Amino acid sequence: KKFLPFQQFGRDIADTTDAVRDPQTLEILDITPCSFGGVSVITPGTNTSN
Amino acid sequence: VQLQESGGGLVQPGGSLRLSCVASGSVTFNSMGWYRQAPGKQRELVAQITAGGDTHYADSVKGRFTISEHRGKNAVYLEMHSLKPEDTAVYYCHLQVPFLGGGYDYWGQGTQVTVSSG
Amino acid sequence: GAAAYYVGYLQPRTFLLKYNENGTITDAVDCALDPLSETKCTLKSFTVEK
Ligand SMILES: *[C@@H]1O[C@H](CO)[C@@H](O)[C@H](O)[C@H]1NC(C)=O
Ligand SMILES: *[C@@H]1O[C@H](CO)[C@@H](O)[C@H](O)[C@H]1NC(C)=O
Repeated sequence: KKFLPFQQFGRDIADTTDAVRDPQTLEILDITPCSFGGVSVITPGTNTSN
Repeated sequence: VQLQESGGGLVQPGGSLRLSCVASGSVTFNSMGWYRQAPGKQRELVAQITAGGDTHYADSVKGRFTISEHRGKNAVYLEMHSLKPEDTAVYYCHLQVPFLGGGYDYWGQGTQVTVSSG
Repeated sequence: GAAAYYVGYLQPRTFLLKYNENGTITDAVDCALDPLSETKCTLKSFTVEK
């Protein structure tokens, strides 16, 4: 992402800080949520096997 | 805020170093300049490169300090050679934003470089 | 006196700015200028349908 000299943050949907500029070294780094999901258990009948 | 400058350190006389003006974004300008200032002395213009490419050099720094500009990283560079104890100072770089016909440079931050055998 | 200047006074207002893909302002709409502009502001789009 190209940042103007006077810009600090970024927000695509206007409530999430998508990007940020490091105060020490003036470079621009983007930020992504780590990970998450659901766990599903595929199984046949417990009567059949385990 | 805009521009900040970092790099370099203390080196014994007879060495070399590289000073960098870390990029703070793509800005319009026409003259990237370098001074060094030491306590008890005024801010002396030591180096200056132009948008055209004119490398101004002061008489006490010719042949030892050189300027380059990297458009790929937008950053200015100063390669320093054959250091002397008179070079002990804090170094700052101005830009050439064209305010009101020209002015309001941005050397607000610089790097301390001390040249001594100890 | 060919060199000249023009003076205007700012007032509180509710603009609607259209940031382009590079973060540079390219257009704006005055919400309280004419009713069509109010519809543009409340629809959050630059072109309303019939
Ligand atoms: C359940 O188990 C019985 C015997 O243990 C087997 O005959 C039957 O087919 C099984 N049914 C299912 C749905 O697993
Ligand atoms: C936006 O920036 C890209 C490079 O990052 C450039 O190729 C493109 O032409 C720019 N768009 C406009 C409208 O200036």
